[PDB]
Amino acid sequence: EERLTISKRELARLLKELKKWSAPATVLLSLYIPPGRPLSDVMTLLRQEYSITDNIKLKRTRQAVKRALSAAMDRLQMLTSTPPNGLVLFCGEKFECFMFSPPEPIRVFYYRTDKRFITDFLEDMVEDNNAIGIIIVERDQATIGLLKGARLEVLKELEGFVPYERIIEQMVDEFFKKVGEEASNLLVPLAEKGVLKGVIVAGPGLAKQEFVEGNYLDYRLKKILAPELVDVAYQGLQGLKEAVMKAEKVVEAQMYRDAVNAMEEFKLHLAKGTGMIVYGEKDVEAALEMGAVKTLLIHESREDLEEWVEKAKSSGAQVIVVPESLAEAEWFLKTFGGLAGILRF
Repeated sequence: EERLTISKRELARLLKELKKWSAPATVLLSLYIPPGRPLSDVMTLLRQEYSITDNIKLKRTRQAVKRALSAAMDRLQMLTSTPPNGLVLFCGEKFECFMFSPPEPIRVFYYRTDKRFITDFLEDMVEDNNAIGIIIVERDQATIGLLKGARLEVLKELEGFVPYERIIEQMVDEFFKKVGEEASNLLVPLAEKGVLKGVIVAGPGLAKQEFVEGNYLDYRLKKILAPELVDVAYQGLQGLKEAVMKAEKVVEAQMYRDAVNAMEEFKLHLAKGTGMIVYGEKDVEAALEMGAVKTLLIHESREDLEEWVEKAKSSGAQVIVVPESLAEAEWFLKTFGGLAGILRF
């Protein structure tokens, strides 16, 4: 029935709580059913899986799976045919059987028992297609990173040995192929899912130009290379940040630059005893009340996060959510309880 369908807005809410689920043994059921797939087929498959469970030497575990399997069968015998976007079920133990139709049509049947729910397919359509890949390249060292909204992370770091120029050239060549392969394995699936919109290549000196001109980078990634190479001095998280801040022509990076610029502006006011900031709940409240706040900075680990968002909607304040991964995030949370405002007066 079409009544089972939920939006991307509800899917994500649910996702935050599905992601919470865990178990010692592989006893949490995940089940995705495409529209093309008759429920009688699924029913036979679950029934087979049910007989197979006797193979589980281990009382509690064996029981656990049977119970979840039965719950899913119960659920399916409530329906006549799969909804138009398919069905997904998660069941297990505190026992529950989540069942719904996703905003997006699923196409690949999937069944699994694990120590957690498999949310894979669902996160991909709850997910803004706004990811940027970043490759920092040096002759003998590299960093591969990923930016989504304000979240920046290191995916992989690599090193090579590189002490006439012939042997050394060949050595650098080998390292660039390793970097190229590593980057491609990490980024190409993202690009294929449509999630990856671009790739920044950065680094000190000439190596990044050499890297880009050669065959190292898969053509799917080459296609969406940001036009301009970015000069950056460092590797690791630090170099990734620098490349993102300096890639001013990439639009998908603005949300991150906004968060960083806001944090720096906030700190500059602090450092210069300017009085152009507010902190402490009572103060932030009163500042908001008279429309005195231009930007509200809120650490994402605050439980009252959304309340301050509402309050900032009206009060006419821009909200910057500070991710836990932001460099100053922990300092911000420790010294200001993860709540502060920059004032317009």
